[PDB]
Amino acid sequence: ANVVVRLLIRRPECFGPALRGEGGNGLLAAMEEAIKIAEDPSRDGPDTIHMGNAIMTFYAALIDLLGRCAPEMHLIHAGKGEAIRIRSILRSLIPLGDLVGVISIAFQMPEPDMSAGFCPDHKAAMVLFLDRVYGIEVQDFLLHLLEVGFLPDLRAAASLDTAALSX
Amino acid sequence: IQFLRTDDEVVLQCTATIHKEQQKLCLAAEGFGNRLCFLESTSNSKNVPPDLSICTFVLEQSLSVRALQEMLANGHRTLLYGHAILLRHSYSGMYLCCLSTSRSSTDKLAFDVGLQEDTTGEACWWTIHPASKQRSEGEKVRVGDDLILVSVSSERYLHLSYGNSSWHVDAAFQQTLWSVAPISSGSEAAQGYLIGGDVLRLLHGHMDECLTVPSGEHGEEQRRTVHYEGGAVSVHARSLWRLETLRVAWSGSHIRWGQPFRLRHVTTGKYLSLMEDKNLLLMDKEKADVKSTAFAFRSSKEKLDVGVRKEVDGMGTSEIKYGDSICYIQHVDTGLWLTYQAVDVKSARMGSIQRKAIMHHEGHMDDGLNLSRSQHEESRTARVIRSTVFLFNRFIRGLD
Repeated sequence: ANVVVRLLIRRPECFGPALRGEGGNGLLAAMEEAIKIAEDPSRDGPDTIHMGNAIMTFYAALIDLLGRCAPEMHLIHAGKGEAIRIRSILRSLIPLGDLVGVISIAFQMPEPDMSAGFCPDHKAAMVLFLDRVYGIEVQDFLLHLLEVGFLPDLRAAASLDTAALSX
Repeated sequence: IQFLRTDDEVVLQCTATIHKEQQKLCLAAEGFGNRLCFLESTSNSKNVPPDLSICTFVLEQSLSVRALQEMLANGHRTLLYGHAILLRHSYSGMYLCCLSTSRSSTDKLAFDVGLQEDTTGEACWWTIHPASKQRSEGEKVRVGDDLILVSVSSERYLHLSYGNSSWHVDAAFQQTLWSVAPISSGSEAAQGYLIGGDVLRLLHGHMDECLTVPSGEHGEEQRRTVHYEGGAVSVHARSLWRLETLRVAWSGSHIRWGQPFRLRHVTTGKYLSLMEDKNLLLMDKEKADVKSTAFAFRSSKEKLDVGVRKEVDGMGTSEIKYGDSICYIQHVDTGLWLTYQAVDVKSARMGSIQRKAIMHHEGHMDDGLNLSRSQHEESRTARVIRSTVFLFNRFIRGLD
């Protein structure tokens, strides 16, 4: 994990240009534009590679890599220094409010539809990054996250009678 | 071939190629009033001289990564590659560290560089690396070697960031080459001898006066005027001068006779300039030309040697003392000498005793310029005085 973070920060081009660089802002607008591209067929192949879905999957994979690359559950991070350093590096690289906004998108719950878009598994990477890099230890932060990014998706999951196309 | 020992003064320069033109920008620090550093233009020193006083740092300790983490979890050494150094600002006395906040919005992941008082933590230490394949780790660093400074805390490079107005060095992941210019080698600096970059003043043998300007009770137009004065002016802030050498390397060496150097006033920040239609006055750095602002110290009144000493790359030789060293000011253009006048007519002679200093050919054979250096306390006090009066005049104008 340490050498992977070192190589990634030595070569900043590995991160997405919408996230890293003097251009794009971050993963919020990255994900929104990716959803726009997935919805608009003029930015794809006229079974084709959905460019928006591919961008979303790439960013989710990068976030999941960084999350699983976070030091630990604070077993050694409680008394270690380089673990705290890596955690601070990850925190400075990925902002928190951005992660909350990406979590709070409240995808639709659909006669089936196509799952080559904003997959519900994209949220799991952000959840893992939150749990490992930042964690849940503040009451109001937990409550705010539960309101903005959990209740919509919980309602959409609870509102099923028979048409269960996505487990 | 000269090695970088410890407890010696160095300057950190670099080259930036912007607008298809090269420029030599240095690392400078105001110290008092602000924390973050900035850039200084070492090049283009023909009309705008660089403020050498604030771009000087000293290496305190040179420990390895193991010893650093080891002391942190708890002598005239030699700079080695891969080690970690501690750069204390010579003027402010604080230590160079990597800040946590961000100022340049163009780099949403880079950190700023500045100064801090305490030496705790990994922020104030910087690990050193080479910038060439010919020199590996564990080798000795020599003068002119291109090095890379990496933060121990943030593990970021001391990058030279570019901006329209935010020409600010930051802590980014792209490296930048930095050149090391020595100033004082930390060797035996001869006590009582004149050293370059000093803040001192002049006195007369049997007049007990010093070269100074009017006080703040008059306007800037009169403060620009120059004269001699005695009494309580012997110990004042407006009575000190600084010998700014044109050289960027080894400027804090033993000053020898004949070499040129600007005379800066620590209270006003201006230089003693001369236009032939008038006498010498004070003018700012934005137009300080090497011709008009360059002066030298002679041992006599004749013109036996002018263009004899060209360049010496070293500490030099202890020649000019403070007490028993009768200097004579000589301009690089006109070659005139100091003369005290009687500008005050007999009608007010018993009032403000003031003898103006005119530069002329003949002069009077009783000057006897004796040097007297001011202590670090008075020098820092005068510099901070200039700083706060500048900032306060800025604030007063902005509020009015």
